[PDB]
Amino acid sequence: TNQLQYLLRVVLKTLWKHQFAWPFQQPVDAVKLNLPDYYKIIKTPMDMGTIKKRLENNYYWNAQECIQDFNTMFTNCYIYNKPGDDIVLMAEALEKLFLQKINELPTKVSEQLKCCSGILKEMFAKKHAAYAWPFYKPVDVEALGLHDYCDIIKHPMDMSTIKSKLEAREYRDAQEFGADVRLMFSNCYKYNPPDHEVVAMARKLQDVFEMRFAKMP
Amino acid sequence: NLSPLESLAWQVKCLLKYSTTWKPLNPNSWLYHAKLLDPSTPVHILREIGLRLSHCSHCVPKLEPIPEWPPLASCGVPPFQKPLTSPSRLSRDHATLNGALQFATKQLSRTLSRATPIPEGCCCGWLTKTVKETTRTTYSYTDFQKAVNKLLTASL
Amino acid sequence: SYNYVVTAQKPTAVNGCVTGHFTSAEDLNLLIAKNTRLEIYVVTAEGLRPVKEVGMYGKIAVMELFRPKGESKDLLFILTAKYNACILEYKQSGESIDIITRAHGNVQDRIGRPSETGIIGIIDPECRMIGLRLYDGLFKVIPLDRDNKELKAFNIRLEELHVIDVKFLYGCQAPTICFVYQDPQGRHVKTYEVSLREKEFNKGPWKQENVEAEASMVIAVPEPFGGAIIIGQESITYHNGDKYLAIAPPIIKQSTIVCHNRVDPNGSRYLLGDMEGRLFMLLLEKEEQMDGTVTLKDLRVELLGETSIAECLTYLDNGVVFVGSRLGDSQLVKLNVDSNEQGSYVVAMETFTNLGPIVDMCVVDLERQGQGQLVTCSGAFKEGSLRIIRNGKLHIRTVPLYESPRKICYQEVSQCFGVLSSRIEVQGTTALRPSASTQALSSSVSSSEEVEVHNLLIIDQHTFEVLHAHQFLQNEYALSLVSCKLGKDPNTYFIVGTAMVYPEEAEPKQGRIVVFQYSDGKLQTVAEKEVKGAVYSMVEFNGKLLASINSTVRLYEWTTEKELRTECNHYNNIMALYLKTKGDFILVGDLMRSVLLLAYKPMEGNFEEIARDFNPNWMSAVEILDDDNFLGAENAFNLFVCQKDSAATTDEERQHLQEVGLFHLGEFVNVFCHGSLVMQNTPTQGSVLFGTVNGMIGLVTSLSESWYNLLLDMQNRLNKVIKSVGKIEHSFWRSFHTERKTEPATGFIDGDLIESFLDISRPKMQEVVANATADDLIKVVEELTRIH
Ligand SMILES: COC(=O)C[C@@H]1N=C(c2ccc(-c3ccc(C(=O)NCc4ccc(S(=O)(=O)Nc5ccc(C)c6c(C#N)c[nH]c56)cc4)cc3)cc2)c2c(sc(C)c2C)-n2c(C)nnc21
Ligand SMILES: [Zn+2]
Repeated sequence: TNQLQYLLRVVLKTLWKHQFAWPFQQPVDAVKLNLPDYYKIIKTPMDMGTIKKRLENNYYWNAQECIQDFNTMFTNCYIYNKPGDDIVLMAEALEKLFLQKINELPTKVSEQLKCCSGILKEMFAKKHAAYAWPFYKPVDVEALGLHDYCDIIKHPMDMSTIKSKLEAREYRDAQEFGADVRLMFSNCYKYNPPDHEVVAMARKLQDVFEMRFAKMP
Repeated sequence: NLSPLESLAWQVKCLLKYSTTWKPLNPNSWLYHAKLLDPSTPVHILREIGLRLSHCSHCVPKLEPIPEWPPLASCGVPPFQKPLTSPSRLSRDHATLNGALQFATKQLSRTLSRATPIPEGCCCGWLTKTVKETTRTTYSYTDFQKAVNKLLTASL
Repeated sequence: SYNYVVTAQKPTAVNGCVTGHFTSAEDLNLLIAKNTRLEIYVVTAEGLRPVKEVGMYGKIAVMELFRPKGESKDLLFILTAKYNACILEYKQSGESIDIITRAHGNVQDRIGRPSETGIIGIIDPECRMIGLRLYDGLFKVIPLDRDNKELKAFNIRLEELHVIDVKFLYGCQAPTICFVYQDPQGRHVKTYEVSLREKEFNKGPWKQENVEAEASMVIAVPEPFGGAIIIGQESITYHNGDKYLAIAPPIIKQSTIVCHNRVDPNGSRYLLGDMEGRLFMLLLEKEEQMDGTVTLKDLRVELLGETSIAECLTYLDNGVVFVGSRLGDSQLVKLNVDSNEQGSYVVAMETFTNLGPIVDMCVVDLERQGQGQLVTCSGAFKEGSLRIIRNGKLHIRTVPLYESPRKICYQEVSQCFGVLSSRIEVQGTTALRPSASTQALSSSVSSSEEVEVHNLLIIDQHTFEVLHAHQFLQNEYALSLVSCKLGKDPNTYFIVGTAMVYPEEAEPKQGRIVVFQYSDGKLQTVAEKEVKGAVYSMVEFNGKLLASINSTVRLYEWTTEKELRTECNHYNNIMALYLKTKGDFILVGDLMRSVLLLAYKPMEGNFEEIARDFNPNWMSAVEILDDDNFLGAENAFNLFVCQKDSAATTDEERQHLQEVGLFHLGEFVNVFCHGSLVMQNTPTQGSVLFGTVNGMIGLVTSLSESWYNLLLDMQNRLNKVIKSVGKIEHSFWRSFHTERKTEPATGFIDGDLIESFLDISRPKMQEVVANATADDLIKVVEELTRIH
């Protein structure tokens, strides 16, 4: 109907790009996220991606079914967490923005290297700049205080270094590039504990990178 | 569409959360109750850092702490408790202060008395680089507050 | 740094008085204690003849009289806000008078939280113990025996923490104490026996019982009536065992009651002070039975008239009553036997000069002869006035305004003061009494429960007649005022800052900056600029208008189109209240972040935050002594000098403003202003005059290193000779003291102490100077005293 179209093309598009959108763009992978009691406290997990899929394939029958889905997404975050948590602030900001917008609701190696250059250029876009920014440049061992990072990681890597290497044609074949990117992510995994939010961002960006690189010619 | 200053404050807060040397002011301090620092918008972390209300112990090891609650002489309200003295006597006591401190004390006493307690290396270099790269290589706390001061002056 | 602080006009507010046979068993004495002063009087049919005034090193907050057995005359108990306590005796020997200290000591506990309702002191009628209440949940007792000359105390736990008031009771086999305590269930009276043997409480004579929610005073009736009366906001009750009596006269329901005293030693008649000035009398009507016993049967309250707002009352003789004041004039009144032409039974006899509470002051020279004159707003509510002070001892004119003054500024081009003020009206609003705001030659209004309304007054310098009064918008509060010439415009304007108020808002979200001009004997608007906040102060800055709106410090420029335009801003403060200027620099004082220092850069157009002071203080007024020395005062009754550090190794050490001096003034400072009170055309340099809430007007100057070293040694030598009354060590009196930290005084010479050297006898002077001569030092003292 008209309201479903409005939600799909205005509200959904607006909330899909907001700088606080990325954490809610996928199901809550409790096992990876180390959430023991989460799956006992909420009986109806929900996420923006589920909403987009339902809207795109007309899973709904009534428009309010998607509104209650958004409200449930806010409600689960509110219930599980406590005031003062960053996710709580993100949920509050999203809720107020939705309320602002809802009021308007109407009544062949060369081919592989080319592909890898395209992928790396994609990873630099503003489309993912919300949560891919930690890796844009080499991790400074002095400007962030990580004394041991020099020792625990033996091969620092970052997207700028990979871009420079590609511009210099240092990669004889795409397999080296893939190994370098996977090393870049694995270093972050190995250094930090799983709780640190950086990992969440690394998992997101690596999911995107794999989705793109699996299509290498 | 989050504003640039809000986005920068958000990054500052998130990164600072994991620093074991960061010692933010107690969330129950009176400032958070008298509405002198807005708790909703993330920008207040910069305003704190501007005033040295929140500081890094590695750079500033001996900062005098900010009192949790004002002495009752300047607000007339004891911690999270309705005053014993009747309103009229309070009003007669506030008439002795000057014209400005009188208004400030009246405001504080009208606000705090309805408060409710809320149940509860060094990263400075990179923060200062992010701030300056937003407004425009070894730094310390001083060059962080000095940069946040200019950012606030030219942004708010 | 170095400085020199001296007292010019001794304080004149009254915060405690008592009557009894102090100086002799034959005489009757009225004892008035004012801050760090103790005044003694003798009552006579003519009036009061002062016999002795003695200053003490400590803010006297608890004063009482008692006559222990074996003494031919009373003794005086003094407890200061610094917890120095002593017991005094008035000893006379021919024409010489001395105050001899019987016992002295300190009763400050190591830990605790002082109570909200303030220190309380009370004495047993039989003189077996001295009661005190210095902390929540603890009662501090002091056994009264000749042996306890060092005042060794012992505590006793209190069941309930929130004690409103406590008193002793007359006529009990052992000391008994009654008080009012609050808890979630309400407010209750209660009783105990204070056993001096077990050092513990025991259940008292009668039971706890509920009282009116605002019950806030306790009176202990003497024999035979017994019991105590609980004075409330809307009713009065009398409790004694099974006896119980109450009265709720509508007459007192209009206003609260603040003080009381006993008239007849038999307890039949009491006086109750009122916040509106009324002076009620409370009658106890007795009843007797066949058993020969006496009991109470009814209570009556009647209105006698009007007097100054009272902080304490007392009865002397033949209906002569003394009314002390913290907000007005201290009056002696006669209580006649019949109503005097208006229903008032009250007539004044003599009036005393009281200056505080000063809320502003500016130094001018109306004679235009180079002679100083201070004009000071004073008083509150129906006792507001302006006290014009000029050097002779001082001559103190008066001008009643019958409304609250807030600010003043001198405007020479038309020779008239501009004064803000505020009266009180009761919700449509109605006036309570005539006042300058409606008694002026001409009036106009702005048109662009008790509720305040604020007026701006123009007062002529020659006659102090209220030339004109301007009323500000509804609910709007005027906060700051200044007179200056802006930019190139040859006119002279009044500028007033205002802040709107509403019940829901916690931080004011609207305000105005208004520009007025005075010519042709009339007052009219010229320019107004709306701003998003209150305006705590404004200053003339090299032709530009410098203001602070909430936390921001702002700078305005005066166009040729008669409007204010923004130049540059600032945002690094919690709440900026005070401002001062000298050349380019700006000294912003914040609510809690002490003093911030700026420097305006002409060739760039912005403020450079060159320094700060990080120690947390609660500032009240701030001023500049020179390019690099800053003075500031805080409600803790201290002064501290902030100095931009000269030697620094790092960038960080150039941000700290060091607190190079600390001094415990003993007064709440309220405003600073440059000026002096002697003719000019010497050790000290510069001058600054500051008001106080207790009326004490003081002077601050700078000293050169050599003079500071000399006067420091002179000060140390005096304390080994001057027999301070109460044996309170000088350094403890003048030590910086707050809730957080304590520090010995440094950098400030105690003016009042040095001048006292002029009084000691010649042998004492010789002993003082030993290891030079007195005259070579008497000259030094003389040069110093000439500054006031
Ligand atoms: C402390 O220095 C270190 O560690 C080493 C170093 N540090 C950084 C670094 C550190 C932290 C951050 C950062 C960035 C963003 C955020 C953030 O936005 N935080 C909100 C949040 C909270 C929870 C989740 S969630 O996904 O976990 N939770 C969750 C998800 C979904 C749902 C629905 C729910 C739900 C419900 N209903 C309840 N919870 C949920 C998701 C998001 C937090 C931290 C950024 C960078 C760093 C670099 S390079 C560099 C320049 C820097 C600054 N660097 C690399 C690379 N490697 N190491 C490091
Ligand atoms: Zn640091």
